[PDB]
Amino acid sequence: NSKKVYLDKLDLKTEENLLPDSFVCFEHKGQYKGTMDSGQTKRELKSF
Amino acid sequence: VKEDQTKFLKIKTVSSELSCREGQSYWTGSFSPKCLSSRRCHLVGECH
Ligand SMILES: *[C@@H]1O[C@H](CO)[C@@H](O)[C@H](O)[C@H]1NC(C)=O
Repeated sequence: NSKKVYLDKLDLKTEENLLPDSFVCFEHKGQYKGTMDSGQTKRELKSF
Repeated sequence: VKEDQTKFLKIKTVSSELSCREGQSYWTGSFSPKCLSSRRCHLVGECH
């Protein structure tokens, strides 16, 4: 609920948490009992 | 020739002063610092 705010200084800090956006979930291609469960000619990952 | 010419050149001694012969020099002023801070958790960026 504001406009652009220019600053003279950039003092910023980050705090961690356990919300879903903090986790990177992946899967393998050709992985047994998973999505894309078929023979692959290359070892690549897939998003989850 | 008498009653003619008679030109006068005068050397007035205004003042005698003991002037200074400067050697090295530098400049200075008033300074104030400004700091930008950024806090990151371990293994983030270069937080090793
Ligand atoms: C995760 O952290 C930084 C990114 O902020 C990255 O440079 C680093 O290599 C990563 N650490 C791993 C992959 O272990």
